[PDB]
This record gives sequence, structure tokens and C-alpha cells, in this order.
Amino acid sequence: VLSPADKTNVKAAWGKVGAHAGEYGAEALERMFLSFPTTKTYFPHFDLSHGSAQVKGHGKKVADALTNAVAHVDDMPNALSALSDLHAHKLRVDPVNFKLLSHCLLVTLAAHLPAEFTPAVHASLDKFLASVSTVLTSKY
Amino acid sequence: DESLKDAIKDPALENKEHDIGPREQVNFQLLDKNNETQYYHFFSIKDPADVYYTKKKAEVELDINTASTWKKFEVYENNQKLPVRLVSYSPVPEDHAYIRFPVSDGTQELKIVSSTQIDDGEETNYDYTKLVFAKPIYNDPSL
Ligand code: HEM
Repeated sequence: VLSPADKTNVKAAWGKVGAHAGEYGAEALERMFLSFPTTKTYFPHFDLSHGSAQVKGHGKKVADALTNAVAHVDDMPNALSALSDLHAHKLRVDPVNFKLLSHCLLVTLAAHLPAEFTPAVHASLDKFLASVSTVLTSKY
Repeated sequence: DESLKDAIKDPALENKEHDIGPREQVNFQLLDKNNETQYYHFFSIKDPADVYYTKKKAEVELDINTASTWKKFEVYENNQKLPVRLVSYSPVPEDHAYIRFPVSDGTQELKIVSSTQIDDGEETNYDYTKLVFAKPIYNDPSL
């Protein structure tokens, strides 16, 4: 499903994000909880206020996971093995929540990098985030 | 002129063997002009690289993914163009291009001038990428 063209756009887009990946990851979470309050059920004992240490910390861990997924895009299921067990088996997260997270992430990337966020790159990122969502929501 | 897009089209290297002989794993970093992480290459080039020993000079093998998009890929040693050659290629969806080139003893960092292109659109040039090995390379004839 992910073509060579899609993989090229993912690396380039996530590459131009680079150092600010952890910042956009945290921003995407804060944008998700405010927009979709049903997402907060998975984080009961968490500080979900504006400029929280937990959200900034968790956003970095999500960004590092995405960076790991981008680096090993040709073999995602093996790369995100532990996270698949965590989200699918243990947490039992509904796949619908991943569409809401990626929605907020793509909006964040569009804001901070307008010129770089072309329709072709936008298509590839959504296609990339969809495939990473299927790996995490699936059981092995 | 000898781009990876067209180089991988040779069916002789459809899945050719390239792991025979003595080698050593060598870690490295891919940095830009400002000595900061060159991200596109970081995601593309596999770390650590295999360094195959020979009788004369050690040949470093670089595993480059999404070869179908990679156009230009020139490697320089102290501002001198090294002879790069395609040894093997994994087809899509893997799309990995394995290329080898010789490196003289004591060489710790190399200069990589390269470019990418999707089918026939905007050619994204990468004028300077700095490959820096964790240790200098040294060939071992005794293996
Ligand atoms: C972009 C897709 C996602 C990625 C890459 C991702 C990644 C991660 C990572 C790396 C961790 C480990 C954090 C740690 O070690 O403490 C984690 C934890 C967690 N994730 Fe996700 N996640 C994603 C989407 C979601 C979604 C949609 C939900 C549900 C709303 C969710 C809920 C959780 C929960 C409840 C934890 C455990 C929190 C804790 O106790 O530390 N994740 N995630």
C-alpha cells in the first residue's frame, strides 16, 4: 500500500520536522484532548492541562516512536512490536482514536510547515499514519 | 549519468548475493554542513554499515532504501570521487539498493553528494552530507 513515492515523502516531511518532532507530538496530543474529550478516558491519572509536563513527556515518546517507524518504514511490524502488544493486547485501544490523533498531527504539521506540506506529502503522511495505526491496533 | 533509479533496473542483480567474505560492523553518523543530523539520509542509510576486507583496500557496503527515488549518489574521499558500484538490489516493496566502494586506511569521514526524484518531478538536491564513522577504517589482509 505504501509506494516508493509515499516512503520518500514521509522521510522528507518528517526530516524537515526533525528536531521539532517532540514538540509537534506534544502539541498534537493537547489538540486531540481539547477537540475530542472522549480520548481522555485512556489517560485517567494524567495532567491534561495547557503546558503539562506529562503531555510534553508523552509527546516526545510518541514522536520518537514515529521517528522509529519512519526509519524502519520497510519493516514496521517488527519495529513497533512492543507498542503493538501494548496498544492492542494490554490497553485494547479502539482504532477510531488513532484516526483522531493522526487528524490532529497532520493539522499540526500543516501549521508549522505550510509550504512543505503539499497535497502529495499530505497524502503520503496520512497513508503512513494509517499503516502505523493498523500495526498498533492489530494483535500478533 | 549512472543514477540509482536506472542502475537498479538491471535484472542481473535482481537478488544477487553480497554477504560472502570477511566483514566488520562499523557505526556512523550522517550529518549536514552544520554538523546536525541529516535526517533523510539517516532514515535511508542503514546503520551500522558492513565493511568487507580485501587484499588491497577495505570496501564499505551501504544499504540504501527506496532506491527507485534515489537519483544521484556520489561518494568522495578527501574531495576525490570514489568508484561506487551497485552489487545487489532487493525489489519492491523492500526496494533496497546495496552499493560498495573502496576506502583507504585511516579514513574516518566521507562526503556524500546526492539527489532524489519521484518518477519525473522536482529533483531534490542534497549538496553536502557528511558520513562520519565512529572509528577510522583499516583493511585487514589476514582477516
Ligand atoms: C500515532 C500513534 C501512536 C503512537 C506512535 C503511540 C505511541 C506510544 C508509546 C511509544 C507509548 C509508550 C509510552 C511510555 O513508555 O510510557 C504509548 C503509551 C500509551 N498510549 Fe500511545 N501511541 C499512539 C496512539 C495512541 C492512541 C490513539 C491512544 C488512545 C487514545 C493511545 C493511548 C496510550 C496509552 C493509554 C499509553 C500508556 C500511558 C502510560 O501509562 O505511560 N496511544 N503510546
